[PDB]
Amino acid sequence: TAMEVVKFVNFLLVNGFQTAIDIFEDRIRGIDIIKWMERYLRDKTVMIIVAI
Amino acid sequence: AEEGALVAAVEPGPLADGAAVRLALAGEGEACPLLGSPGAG
Repeated sequence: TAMEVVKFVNFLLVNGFQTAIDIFEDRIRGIDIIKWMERYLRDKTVMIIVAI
Repeated sequence: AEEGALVAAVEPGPLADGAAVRLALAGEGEACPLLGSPGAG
């Protein structure tokens, strides 16, 4: 889904949603991948989109 | 004594109606992202 996910993320960003995805937050994710993931897993307010 | 009482039919008087409210999004688009940098030899 990587190719489609790029379009989906662009669509979300244009509509003003702050989408966190690995390919875009590469610099921050690079510091600590597991910490990066747990950042969005812990937060109850973050809506997680599952690309089936 | 047939004049004791009468049968009565009940109706709901003050009926009212209304339309459903639906939401829509105005306009759509997508700005392209940027990517890439050249390799070297």
